[PDB]
Amino acid sequence: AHALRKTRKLRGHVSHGHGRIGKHRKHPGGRGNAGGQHHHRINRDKYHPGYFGKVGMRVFHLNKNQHYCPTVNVERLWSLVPQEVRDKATGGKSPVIDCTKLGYFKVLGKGLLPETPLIVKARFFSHEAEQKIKKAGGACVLVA
Amino acid sequence: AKLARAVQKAGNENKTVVTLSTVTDDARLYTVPKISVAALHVTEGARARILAAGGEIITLDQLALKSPKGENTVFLQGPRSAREAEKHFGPAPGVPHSHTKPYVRSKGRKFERARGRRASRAYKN
Amino acid sequence: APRGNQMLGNAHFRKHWHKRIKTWFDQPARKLRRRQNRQAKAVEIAPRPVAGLLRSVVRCPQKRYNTKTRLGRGFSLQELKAAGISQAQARTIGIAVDVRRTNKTAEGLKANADRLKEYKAKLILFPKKASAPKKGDSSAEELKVAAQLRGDVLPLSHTITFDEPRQVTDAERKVEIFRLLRKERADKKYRGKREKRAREAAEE
RNA sequence: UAGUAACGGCGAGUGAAACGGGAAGAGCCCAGCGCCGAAUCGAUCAGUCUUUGGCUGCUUCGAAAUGUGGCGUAUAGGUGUAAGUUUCCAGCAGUGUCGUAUGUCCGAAGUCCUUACGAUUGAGGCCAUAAACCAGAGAGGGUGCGAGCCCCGUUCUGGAUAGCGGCACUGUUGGUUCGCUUGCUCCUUGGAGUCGGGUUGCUUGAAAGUGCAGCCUAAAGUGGGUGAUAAACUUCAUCUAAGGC
RNA sequence: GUGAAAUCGCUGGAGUGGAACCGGAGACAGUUGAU
RNA sequence: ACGUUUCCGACCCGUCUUGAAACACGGAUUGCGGAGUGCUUGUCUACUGCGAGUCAAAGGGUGUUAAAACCUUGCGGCGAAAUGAAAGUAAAGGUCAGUCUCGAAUUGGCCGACGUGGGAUCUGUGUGUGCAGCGCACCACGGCCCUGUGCGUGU
RNA sequence: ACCAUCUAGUAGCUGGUUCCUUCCGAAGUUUCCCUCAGGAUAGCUGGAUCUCAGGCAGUUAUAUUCGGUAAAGCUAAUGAUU
RNA sequence: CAACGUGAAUGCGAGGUCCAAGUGGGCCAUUUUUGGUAAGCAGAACUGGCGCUGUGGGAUGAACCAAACGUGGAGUUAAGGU
RNA sequence: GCCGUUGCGACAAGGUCGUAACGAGUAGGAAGGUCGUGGCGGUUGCGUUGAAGGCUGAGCGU
RNA sequence: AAAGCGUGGCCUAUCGAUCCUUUUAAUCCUGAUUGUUUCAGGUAAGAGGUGUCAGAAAAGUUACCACAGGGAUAACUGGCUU
Ligand SMILES: C[C@@H]1C[C@@H]([C@H](O)CC2CC(=O)NC(=O)C2)C(=O)[C@@H](C)C1
Repeated sequence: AHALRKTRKLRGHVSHGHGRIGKHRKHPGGRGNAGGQHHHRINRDKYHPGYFGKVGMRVFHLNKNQHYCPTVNVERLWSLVPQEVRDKATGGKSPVIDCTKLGYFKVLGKGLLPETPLIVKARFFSHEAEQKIKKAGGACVLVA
Repeated sequence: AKLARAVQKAGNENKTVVTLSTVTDDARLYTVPKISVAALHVTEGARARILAAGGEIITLDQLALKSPKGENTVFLQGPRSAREAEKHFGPAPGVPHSHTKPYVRSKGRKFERARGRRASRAYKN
Repeated sequence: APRGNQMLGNAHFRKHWHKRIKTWFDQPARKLRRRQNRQAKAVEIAPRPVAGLLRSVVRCPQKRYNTKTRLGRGFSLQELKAAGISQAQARTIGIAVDVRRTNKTAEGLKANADRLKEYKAKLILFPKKASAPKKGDSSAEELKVAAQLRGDVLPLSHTITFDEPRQVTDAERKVEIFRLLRKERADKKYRGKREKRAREAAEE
């Protein structure tokens, strides 16, 4: 939208909104993130603390698929149960949730669980998740 | 959930909840009471649950006729400061006692975590 | 000269990038060309399936994907033997053979054997000479319903089923899942140290 | 995947891959071992054909035992045996079936009345309720700026014709086929100044060396390589380098 | 084809003492409107 | 009104500069051309759609006013969980009552996203104003929960 | 040397940077920088607005405090000095 | 929890967040003040100005005295004058 | 007296009107522009009885 | 004896980032085909030093000289001072 840009309203004013003293001039401070330790030090330290230096172990060819471990909280478990399965879960029968098929590998215990006990099948459980599920009356089943 | 909490308070059972924010569905909410809500936009899930629980959804023009002066209303809105952008507002990240979120390309040990963030490298604010 | 709170720039444009530019204005043209190539191939090889050879079922390699199956390169020789199909015969009746893959598990072998069996059930074989049929060749009125198949041969279904609700058993509840997981981790982590201790104890 | 792992006066900057979803999909041949062992091949001569090249030989020469050909290559392979099962190439002529950025030929309807103009294609009218007429053609160009209807053209998932092709079937000609699969049986099975190592230089995201090369050193045979932090000693897993399409 | 500005020539009017131009306010000349 | 004549005012523009009419620089005249753009990546703001989701890629299917439009995703991007170098671990308490080996214990109900102060509005009730109640957003002061780490125990 | 290309080489430096009205309206100061013709940083400035409907003020009064300059002193310490 | 009820003058609505420009050569004056014999010299403090600003006056002038500006009119004046 | 800005207000209106105060400005920032230019998707019309372009009287708008 | 006092010097100066090296610390974490031991890499705290002290690795000459600028800056005139 060139019609709405500042250049449209700056026609006729000599400096184009860049001043008569300072002037718009190429690269007056350097190119890129240069000088982060000498003359841009205040900006770098104020807005990007921790920038310079190096910390931690270094992994040659990290394997991200090993550490891939999506998680789900116990408070979201019931929403994963489809309505038809909820209808079928009657007479003490608890719905069975296979988190691996839904894409979650670990179950974390944040929030509260519904009245209906649930059977939860996941590769990993947190201690609080296990305690809350069992206290609500369901069971935790470990799958490979 | 906020609508449900508002209506479940002593005296608010039969009041009309007025909000100009979008009403979204909460997966963590298990029981939905009877809610009478006047709103601009209500998502499909929230609308279905409210109507299933015996509630009613009206528009602002309909509220103008029901309560022209705003009688028996409960005015609500969403959390205005609960935005990702707001987390980046405040004192600069590199200032003492500042918990502002920096603008980092990525998250990891190699991304602004060494000098000025731990006493092992120069200092820590 | 960055000013104020900004994300530090990262644009990789310091090379003479103007000499290596690739646009995608020919995307619909490529789509049309590939459709026309498929049509020409279908005309050429009718009534054989346009897709071509039949591919095998395969589990995705890593544990991030091992709960999903997909089309493989071909059928292993063990699977062909289990289905009673010669490799030479498979090449003729249009079944892909993966000469590198071998089966180490009965379930994986059986899935592909069943796939081969259903493909053979669905196969229609024309007589080698139209005048004189032979044994194995499909029957006359079977050869009339023959139609070219489009898309993958025996496409895979990716629908997700939900286990039926059941009763929570008492033995299930009495298990200590977190303690079990931590015990397994500890046992794997300390396996070697305990072996060293056992060897030293034996030597003493 | 990902501006990620990693590299970098760890500064400025640089920077992949596997898994995953797709397009397309096609597999094979040697050396060596072993068997037949010259069963192989080039020129030339003479016949013969559909001759810008092919087929036949007591033609004559030559290549080839320092080994041409046949079987055979990691999925192995071979011997014998029992079951099953058993052709394939190339041209020629026809019969149809179908494409052609292939030539040539062919096409619906006003130059109607009035008016305007230097010149109309401009303006108005052309039975009829719905009406000048054609329209599967109202793309484009030309014609005295303006045109579906004046012309070339345009539409007919256009026709006719000749030529090129691709197919499918018939006949014919020449060559060729003791084979192929599965079980059992016994036998058998592989690339060296290369790999690897030291050092030097370049190169890479490749980090106690990713790739390449010089010089020195220089292998082995369940050996060799690889598993991304170097080394011994151990669990294994996975391929088979130094030949080719 | 059209045929701008700068620059230039003619005819008529008017000004013209070491710049010329310009803003404000009238006058003159002139232009224009008046059921 | 770009004619003449009078009265008053009246230094040449652009630019750098503390300061330009300057004995500072560019400018003889006229026409035409002539300078904050493209793209990648960020961030904020405004608007639109949907909303714990959203957008879907390459691709595929169909489309002959066919580079369009229309349909189409176990899978991918961002978001829904953080924290540590890493191994890894990973976010529910409030209140009332008990037992007690009176403790860095234990049990059970009820409630369930914490407490207090201020809070537009809303509700009740007096008389523009007051009092009382429920309190959005937000602010202030605290409390708990997850993770890393120092101290420090035991059951 | 010359010719073409890399090459529109880079320039903290010089020059230019094209319509009209309306409203608001500065700075030449602090800190760091091989920094001193330049930057980053705070300040000064504009815009978007949002939450509310009495606590503020380049001014006084009351109360209470801080100071060692003008004046004063050296017939009070220090230092001169008739 | 109970009660008490706004406790100097004058003026006046108050607070919050975000995004960003230009600037980072200054100069002058009353008063104070350092270097210098002095300087239209160099360096500081408070305030006001010029820069960015025209207007009446000082014959003329960035800063002096008066006074700050939409566009017109009547009246009255400031500094300055007759 | 008139123009505009700002604040407030009335009116069934992206508008009109009322009212009080106000109006300096470089660098710079915003707003409005039935100010101007060239395309595109649409819409409204004019044209050899004379378009674009060019020269220049009566007006309109700060 | 106690109340008490003591985290260096009665107070105001006496000093040092990133990267790398090195040391001390845990009966610590990692080397991703399974383990053991070396070796290497990490987490925490010090030291090795940048005196241009917010921290480049650095000798001259040009009268053979060049470019971008500067009246921010010297040499001649003019100005203030004497
Ligand atoms: C501690 C001190 C400094 C250190 C070293 O030289 C400093 C580094 C700093 C840097 O970031 N890059 C470098 O190339 C040098 C060193 O070995 C000695 C002189 C002593």
